[PDB]
Amino acid sequence: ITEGEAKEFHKIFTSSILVFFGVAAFAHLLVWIWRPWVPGPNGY
Amino acid sequence: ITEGEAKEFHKIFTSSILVFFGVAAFAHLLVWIWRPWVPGPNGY
Amino acid sequence: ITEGEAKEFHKIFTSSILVFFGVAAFAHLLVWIWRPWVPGPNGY
Amino acid sequence: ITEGEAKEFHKIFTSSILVFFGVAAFAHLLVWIWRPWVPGPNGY
Amino acid sequence: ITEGEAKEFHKIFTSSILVFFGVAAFAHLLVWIWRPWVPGPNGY
Amino acid sequence: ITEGEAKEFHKIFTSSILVFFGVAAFAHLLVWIWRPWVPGPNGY
Amino acid sequence: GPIYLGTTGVLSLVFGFFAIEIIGFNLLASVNWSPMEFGRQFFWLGLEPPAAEYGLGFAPLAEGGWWQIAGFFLTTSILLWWVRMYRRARALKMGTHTAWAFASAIFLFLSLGFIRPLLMGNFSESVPFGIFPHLEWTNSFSLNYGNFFYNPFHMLSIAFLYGSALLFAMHGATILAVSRLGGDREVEQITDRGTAAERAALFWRWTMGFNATMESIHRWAWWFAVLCTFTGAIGILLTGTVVDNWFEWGVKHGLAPAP
Amino acid sequence: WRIWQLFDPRQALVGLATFLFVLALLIHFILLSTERFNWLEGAST
Amino acid sequence: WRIWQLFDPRQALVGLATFLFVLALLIHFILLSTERFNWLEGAST
Amino acid sequence: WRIWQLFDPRQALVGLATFLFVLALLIHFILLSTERFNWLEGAST
Amino acid sequence: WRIWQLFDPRQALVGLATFLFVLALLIHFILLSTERFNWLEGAST
Amino acid sequence: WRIWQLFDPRQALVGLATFLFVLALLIHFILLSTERFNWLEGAST
Amino acid sequence: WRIWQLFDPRQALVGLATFLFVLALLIHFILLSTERFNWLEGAST
Amino acid sequence: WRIWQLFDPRQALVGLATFLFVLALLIHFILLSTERFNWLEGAST
Amino acid sequence: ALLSFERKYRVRGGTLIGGDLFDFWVGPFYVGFFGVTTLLFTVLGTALIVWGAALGPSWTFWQISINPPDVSYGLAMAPMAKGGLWQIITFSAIGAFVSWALREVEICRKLGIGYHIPFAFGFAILAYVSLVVIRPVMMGAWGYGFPYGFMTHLDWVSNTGYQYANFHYNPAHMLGITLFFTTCLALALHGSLILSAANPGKGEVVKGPEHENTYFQDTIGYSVGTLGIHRVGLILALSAVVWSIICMILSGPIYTGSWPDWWLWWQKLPFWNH
Amino acid sequence: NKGDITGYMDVAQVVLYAFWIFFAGLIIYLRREDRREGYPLEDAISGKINSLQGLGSVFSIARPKIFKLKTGATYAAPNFKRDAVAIKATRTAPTAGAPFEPTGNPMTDAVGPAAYALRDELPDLTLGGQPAIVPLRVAPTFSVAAEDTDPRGLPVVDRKGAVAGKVTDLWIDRASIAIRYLEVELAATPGRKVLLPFAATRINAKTKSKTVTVQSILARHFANVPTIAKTDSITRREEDKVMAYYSSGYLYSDR
Ligand code: 07D
Ligand code: 07D
Ligand code: 07D
Ligand SMILES: CC[C@H]1c2cc3[nH]c4c(c3C)C(=O)[C@H](C(=O)OC)c4c3nc(cc4[nH]c(cc(n2)[C@@H]1C)c(C(C)=O)c4C)[C@@H](C)[C@@H]3CCC(=O)OC/C=C(\C)CCC[C@H](C)CCC[C@H](C)CCCC(C)C
Ligand SMILES: CC[C@H]1c2cc3[nH]c4c(c3C)C(=O)[C@H](C(=O)OC)c4c3nc(cc4[nH]c(cc(n2)[C@@H]1C)c(C(C)=O)c4C)[C@@H](C)[C@@H]3CCC(=O)OC/C=C(\C)CCC[C@H](C)CCC[C@H](C)CCCC(C)C
Ligand SMILES: COC1=C(OC)C(=O)C(C/C=C(\C)CC/C=C(\C)CC/C=C(\C)CC/C=C(\C)CC/C=C(\C)CC/C=C(\C)CC/C=C(\C)CC/C=C(\C)CC/C=C(\C)CCC=C(C)C)=C(C)C1=O
Ligand SMILES: COC1=C(OC)C(=O)C(C/C=C(\C)CC/C=C(\C)CC/C=C(\C)CC/C=C(\C)CC/C=C(\C)CC/C=C(\C)CC/C=C(\C)CC/C=C(\C)CC/C=C(\C)CCC=C(C)C)=C(C)C1=O
Ligand SMILES: COC(C)(C)C/C=C/C(C)=C/C=C/C(C)=C/C=C/C(C)=C/C=C/C=C(C)/C=C/C=C(C)/C=C/C=C(C)/C=C/CC(C)(C)OC
Ligand SMILES: COC(C)(C)C/C=C/C(C)=C/C=C/C(C)=C/C=C/C(C)=C/C=C/C=C(C)/C=C/C=C(C)/C=C/C=C(C)/C=C/CC(C)(C)OC
Ligand SMILES: COC(C)(C)C/C=C/C(C)=C/C=C/C(C)=C/C=C/C(C)=C/C=C/C=C(C)/C=C/C=C(C)/C=C/C=C(C)/C=C/CC(C)(C)OC
Ligand SMILES: COC(C)(C)C/C=C/C(C)=C/C=C/C(C)=C/C=C/C(C)=C/C=C\C=C(C)\C=C\C=C(C)\C=C\C=C(C)\C=C\CC(C)(C)OC
Ligand SMILES: [Fe+3]
Repeated sequence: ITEGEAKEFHKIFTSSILVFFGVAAFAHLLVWIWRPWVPGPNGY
Repeated sequence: ITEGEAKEFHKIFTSSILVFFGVAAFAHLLVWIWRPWVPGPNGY
Repeated sequence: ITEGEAKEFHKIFTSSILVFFGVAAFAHLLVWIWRPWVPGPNGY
Repeated sequence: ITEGEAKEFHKIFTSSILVFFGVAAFAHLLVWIWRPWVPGPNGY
Repeated sequence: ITEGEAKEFHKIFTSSILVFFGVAAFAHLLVWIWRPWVPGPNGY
Repeated sequence: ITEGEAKEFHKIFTSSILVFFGVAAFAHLLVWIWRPWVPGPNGY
Repeated sequence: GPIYLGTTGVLSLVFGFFAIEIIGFNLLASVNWSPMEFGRQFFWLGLEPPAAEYGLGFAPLAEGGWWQIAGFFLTTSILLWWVRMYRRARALKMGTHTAWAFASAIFLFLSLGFIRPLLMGNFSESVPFGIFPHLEWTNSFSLNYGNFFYNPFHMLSIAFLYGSALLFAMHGATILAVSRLGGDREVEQITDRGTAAERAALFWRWTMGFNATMESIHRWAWWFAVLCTFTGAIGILLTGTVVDNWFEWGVKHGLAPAP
Repeated sequence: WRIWQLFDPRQALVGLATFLFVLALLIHFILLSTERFNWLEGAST
Repeated sequence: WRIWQLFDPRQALVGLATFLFVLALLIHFILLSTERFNWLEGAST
Repeated sequence: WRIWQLFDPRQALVGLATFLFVLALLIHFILLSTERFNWLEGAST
Repeated sequence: WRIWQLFDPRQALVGLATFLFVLALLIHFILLSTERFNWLEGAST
Repeated sequence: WRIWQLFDPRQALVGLATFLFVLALLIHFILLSTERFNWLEGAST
Repeated sequence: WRIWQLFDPRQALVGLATFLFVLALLIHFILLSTERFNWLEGAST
Repeated sequence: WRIWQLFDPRQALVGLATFLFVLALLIHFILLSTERFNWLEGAST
Repeated sequence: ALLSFERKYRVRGGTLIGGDLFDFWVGPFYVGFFGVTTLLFTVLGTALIVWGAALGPSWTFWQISINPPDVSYGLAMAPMAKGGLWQIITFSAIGAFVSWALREVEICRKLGIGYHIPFAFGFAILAYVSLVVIRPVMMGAWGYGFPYGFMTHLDWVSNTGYQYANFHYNPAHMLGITLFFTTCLALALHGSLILSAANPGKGEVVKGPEHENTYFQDTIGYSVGTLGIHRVGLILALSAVVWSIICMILSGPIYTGSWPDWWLWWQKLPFWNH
Repeated sequence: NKGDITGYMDVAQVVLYAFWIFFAGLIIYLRREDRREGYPLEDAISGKINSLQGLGSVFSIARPKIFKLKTGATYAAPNFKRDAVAIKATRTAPTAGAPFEPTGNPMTDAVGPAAYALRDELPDLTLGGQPAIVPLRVAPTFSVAAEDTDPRGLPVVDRKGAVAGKVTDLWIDRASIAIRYLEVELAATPGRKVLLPFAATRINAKTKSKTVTVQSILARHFANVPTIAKTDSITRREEDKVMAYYSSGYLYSDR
């Protein structure tokens, strides 16, 4: 409702969403190492 | 909603739309290289 | 409903419907090259 | 409400039913060239 | 409802029922050349 | 409702009922000439 | 909101909660505790009643004992809820018409679940706890005992169900039509007849020859709703116990030509 | 003549026209039912 | 004019339009039902 | 032009659009049903 | 070229976009229903 | 820029986001239904 | 940053948490259903 | 640190506890469903 | 004969058509032009039903049956001895129902009340028409309408519901059943509450809206109101009829397969398809 | 021979006939309850008690039941209190079934849709004994929901666009929470206020004033709306009179 507090909310929201996306990317990299999810023309 | 508010919504809204369309186009290009979705004369 | 703002609608509405119809015509042309939907005497 | 405004409506009403009927007639002509819908003595 | 507007009604109403009956008669006549709809002694 | 309007209504009513019955009688005569609808002792 | 439970409400809630927990646990165990399979087959899951060889005694837990326990707990909960709605009406110094209309539904529920199995000697043909299982029980009951369409009390129950729908569509429409004349204040109209009640009665008189009052239309509605389930319960009790084939009964009594 | 004073012209004509239209439609459908007078699917006599 | 001085088209125009359209639709559907006059199928004579 | 005072010039347009669209949909579905004029399947003459 | 005095702009734009979206969805499903124009399954010409 | 003058920007954002998410979910489910584009249980081309 | 003045950060956060949990549950259930990516019941790769 | 001014600490804790309990119960049910991780039945490896 | 309060309401006007000719009462019945038409169609249809009974094999009321024309006839009008009588009775009944609804409209106009009652009767008329006109027309033959018999229409219901393996699995039919049961439950509750307020027991004072709301709040947790209950009941009955019409339109015109087999999509959902 | 009572009779048929007997008795009882208002039937012309009835007239009309009210008064049903035979209308034909034609102004004469029942001259009372329907001034506790638009201050318009006045107050119901009447200050003869039923008034949505449209009567009929004795309470008879006058607009507005 107030500009300064909303701005600092965006700051902490970015600081949290970047961590969330990094964790998700690391998890997806591990899952891709385990079993990739894009089949080739001959399949899996 | 004021005129300046509408204009601000507009510029940053189209700014966010351009990025969304670029991401969608990149994803669709990747899917096309994976497996095209337009069958040929005889089929796939 | 003011006449001037109504005219401004008419103008932008016409521009947008023209863009929509141009995009639809482009898509229909692409589909026509892909597979025409008008059969001949012997069919497809 | 007013008779003058009703007349002003009727003007572009007839001018637009004219273009609607013209598009319909042109489409019907194209469909007739494609496949006529009036069978002969022996059928189609 | 005035009697003069009733005169105007009567006028264009009869002028339009004339056109309606004329086009209906023309359509029926054309359908008659195409395929007559009254069977003879031996049917069709 | 007035006497003159009632006389005009009766005049047009008798004319219209006579023309309606004449058209119906002519249609019935034509249908009888085409195919009569009174069966014979052994059928049609 | 301001729901008054009391001692009877606490009892009824505890009993019904135990029954619901037993039924849900049995349903979840039937799919080997799989949430995915539970969601997949939720409609098809059911808790079947015991077989005929066990009679009215306690069947093993895996072979209908859980069904018997859950059914008894549910019956006790429903009877205690009837007692609750009787006592609430008595406490508010009001009539027990709601309790005595719920009594008809309870009678039908007991006839389907307990009274008819008591007459027949076993719980084999009782209603299982499950959506599609109880739909299939309905279908198989009708198919086994001739054709339920030919049960005269099933006829009457259907007639009174259609009559309940017809009577509510008449009454709600009439009250909305006279809502601009204060017709929604029904008890006030009963105590002091107003133009809304007068016009409703006159409309129905001019329409179909006879009319009701603002209280007697509710008497009609109450009796139609009660008689639906009452006649249905009578038909359920008479099905199989005295009539094995409703189609053959109808053929005997002229409802159908003899095959 | 005064029968049009005892009978409203509009109310009488609307009812008469509706009755005549319904009767004509019924007769035409009855004719379509038969085989001799079915002018659409014309059968041999 | 005297006819329309009483048969004013407050709703008679809508009534006539609804009557004519429904009659035309019914006749067209009947023609489609028949074999001789089914222009979409075009059975031989 | 007085019919636009007779009838609401908004309800008239709405009803006409809804009637024309439904008629067009009905005719298109009928054509899809017919074998000769089914452009999607495209049967031979 | 002054329709927007008659119809509310907001209701018109929230009623013309929904119509177009529903029509597009219907046409896409119809194309999916045909062997020739089904781009997901894929068949011969 | 006047689209936001007619429509609440908050409501426009919410509706657009919900519609996009539902459309994406529908297209993903359709792809999963199709054999060719089922990336989870992939089948050979 | 502007988002949080129009959208309440008490309702946006709750909606985001619920939507993300629902999406994660849905994707995990899909993976459990599929055969290749079912980690609890390990099949051949 | 400012979360307990924004969200109500009385409702947030109850919601979090309910969510955690539901998630734990769901995961334990899934494990009981699986053959390998059914600790009560104990299938051989 | 009149009630104690009917003379001041028996006034001229309110007719949709016919003017003063039919603005009169015969006993308690208001006649009206649409009432004259209702009597016309009722007498015609009843006489033709009795004629079909005479043509039939039995005079038993249960076994009297007027059957629709064979499916081989299609939508063509049939001979009177082979379903044409059924078609005539069907259209006479439609005319009678429409004239009854318009007579109710005239009575509403005369009394200055709303048209909710003819509007609700319109849904019953629509259900009947969908069963005898709309569904057979979209199915391609008049033979799919139910025969006009006490038992033969029940046999038609059974056969039609078993043509789709099990009609219990029709999704709109489940909703119709739910709303039909809820309408009866709500009618029982509403009649019970009104009678319990008007008759609070011997030696007790009549209760009011306060007590009516408090009773159901205390018992079940919430109430609806004095007019909300009537609106809910009307909407429930009309929604039950509408969903019954929808299920009948789906069963055969649109969906021709097995309704139990229609439910495989739930078990084929991606998050459970194992 | 499972359910056989005799050679042809059986238990199901016996129970069915028992239900038929019970249902006939129930229909008799329900008609008895139906005849608690407006009966016995009077002759259409003379008004004397006379009707075509059979041997069931002994059982047709039940003994009067007594409704005990919280105010100490009692209401009997049937009360046998008939309306006056003479009314301000004359039949168009001497037949019994002929309709009535109003002699003068039907809206003021209270015949047909304008007719009202002679209810008690007492306002509806809540559980606490206070009058149920009072203006918002007398009930400060009640308030209109913030999600809804307050009708106060909104112009009152008719179906032809003529403005009848402005809303100055709302009459609420304390027993069943709802808005019953709108107090409208007439444009003509300033200072005169008339009651306006809420159920007969629809809000015109987006008109930039949300004009409370009254389709019942026209603007010129507002001056003849029946008055109320008290400024903070309305009796049942006055309530009926107002609703009946407003309900007659659809039939006698253009006359
Ligand atoms: C092949 C299938 C078939 C068939 C072809 C056919 C035909 C038709 N029939 Mg029938 N029917 C068939 C079979 C069949 N038929 C039913 C009954 C009826 C009814 C139900 C009335 C009701 O209100 O039930 C509804 C009332 C009940 C069942 C009792 C109320 C229950 C209460 C108070 C318990 C309270 C509940 C809780 C506290 C929650 C507990 C929680 C948990 C368990 C988890 C009725 C009126 C009715 C309608 C139709 C029509 C309209 C048709 C058409 C158009 O085809 N049929 C019988 C009965 O006696 O009904 C009273 C009965 O038992 C039975 C059977 C086996
Ligand atoms: C299997 C691969 C596959 C597949 C066959 C397919 C088809 C097409 N996707 Mg894609 N897509 C696939 C996968 C997939 N997709 C996306 C989505 C989206 C969005 C993004 C939103 C947006 O605003 O896009 C922006 C929208 C634009 C760019 C609208 C411009 C449209 C134009 C110029 C006309 C289109 C028609 C043709 C060009 C015809 C030519 C055809 C032939 C020659 C044979 C969206 C509308 C959209 C468009 C389309 C288009 C134009 C095509 C064509 C014609 O190829 N796709 C979904 C999404 O994000 O929804 C919010 C999503 O989740 C998801 C998934 C899973
Ligand atoms: C295999 C057998 C089977 C089966 C297992 C099963 C199960 C159940 N089903 Mg089902 N059903 C089966 C068959 C089947 N099912 C029905 C219908 C329904 C409905 C519609 C009710 C309605 O709205 O009637 C609406 C009623 C109408 C048609 C109103 C029309 C009446 C009018 C205009 C007025 C007429 C007036 C006069 C003539 C004048 C009288 C004069 C004087 C008294 C003087 C519905 C809700 C319903 C009830 C149940 C239940 C509760 C069950 C139970 C207990 O399991 N079923 C369908 C229908 O009619 O839809 C419109 C239909 O045709 C059809 C089929 C084929
Ligand atoms: C006249 C016949 C119609 C009818 C009437 C009817 N039904 C009725 C009534 C009436 C008049 C009621 O007064 C009564 C009612 O209250 O209605 C609102 C009712 C009722 N009929 C109902 C439903 C119903 N009615 C139906 C139909 C019908 N009943 C007929 C159409 C149908 C069907 C099949 O068509 C159903 C399913 C119920 C809503 C209600 C009776 C409620 C009841 O008996 O509830 C029993 C209690 C429980 C199951 C307890 C549940 C507890 C929960 C688990 C909550 C948790 C509690 C707590 C946490 C427990 C303690 C835990 C600790 C011990 C650890
Ligand atoms: C839509 C919601 C519910 C509803 C509402 C409803 N019905 C209504 C009304 C309303 C609001 C009336 O105002 C009106 C009325 O006045 O009722 C007393 C009516 C009415 N609905 C009725 C019955 C009825 N309603 C039913 C259902 C319903 N109507 C719905 C459940 C049902 C069924 C099957 O469930 C029936 C049987 C009547 C009591 C009445 C209709 C009065 C009427 O139509 O009068 C004119 C006609 C005659 C006097 C006789 C006509 C005879 C025909 C020439 C022959 C018809 C033959 C028929 C096709 C088959 C007969 C054999 C059957 C066994 C198959
Ligand atoms: C606010 O609370 C409300 C109440 O109120 C306070 C109520 O009450 C009610 C209403 C509810 C009840 C009263 C409870 C009972 C209701 C039910 C259980 C619903 C079920 C209803 C029935 C089973 C009854 C059905 C009976 C019907 C449909 C009436 C049948 C009527 C006719 C067939 C004839 C109709 C009359 C006409 C058209 C004219 C009159 C006809 C005659 C008198 C006979 C013929 C007359 C002549 C020969 C002379 C005139 C002839 C003419 C003009 C020529 C015609 C030519 C021919 C020969 C054809 C409700 C809902 C309400 O919520
Ligand atoms: C003069 O006027 C009068 C009033 O006014 C003054 C009145 O007031 C009423 C009273 C009428 C009503 C209050 C409503 C009437 C309308 C209907 C009957 C149709 C609507 C149907 C319902 C909402 C069912 C209501 C029945 C209840 C609440 C019975 C209460 C029973 C218990 C508390 C016992 C335990 C409860 C059990 C076992 C289930 C009870 C049924 C439900 C609560 C609904 C079913 C719910 C599920 C089983 C799953 C769904 C879960 C939900 C809803 C929570 C999650 C959220 C979701 C959306 C899924 C009348 C009659 C009246 O004449
Ligand atoms: C008032 O403003 C202030 C002053 C406060 C400024 C603040 C501004 C802020 C904070 C603004 C926020 C902006 C943001 C975050 C904007 C985001 C915009 C986005 C992401 C917009 C995206 C739009 C997407 C559109 C319009 C896409 C439409 C796609 C359509 C209609 C596709 C239809 C496809 C069909 C029907 C295909 C069907 C095919 C199948 C086969 C599925 O059909 C069966
Ligand atoms: C006031 O007036 C002014 C001044 C404005 C002037 C205006 C004047 C006007 C408007 C004049 C208009 C006059 C018109 C239009 C007159 C029209 C008259 C018509 C067309 C009259 C038609 C009469 C037909 C009658 C009465 C037919 C009766 C036939 C009957 C009852 C036959 C019944 C048959 C049966 C029952 C048998 C059927 C057999 C089958 C096979 C169908 O049975 C199963
Ligand atoms: C008056 O008193 C004052 C205020 C002075 C002081 C009071 C202080 C108090 C009362 C302090 C109390 C503090 C407490 C008890 C704090 C509790 C903290 C806890 C336990 C926090 C835990 C948080 C856990 C989180 C946020 C977990 C998130 C996990 C998620 C979203 C995981 C989702 C997993 C998914 C969707 C996947 C599941 C896999 C399957 C297979 C199930 O998917 C289908
Ligand atoms: C938190 O936990 C949750 C709530 C998640 C657990 C989940 C519970 C769920 C999902 C519960 C509900 C499941 C379903 C699908 C229920 C559906 C039930 C239906 C539709 C039932 C329908 C009909 C059943 C009837 C009519 C059965 C009646 C049975 C009776 C009356 C049985 C009475 C038995 C007696 C009196 C037994 C006597 C023998 C004794 C025990 C006395 O001696 C042997
Ligand atoms: Fe009363």
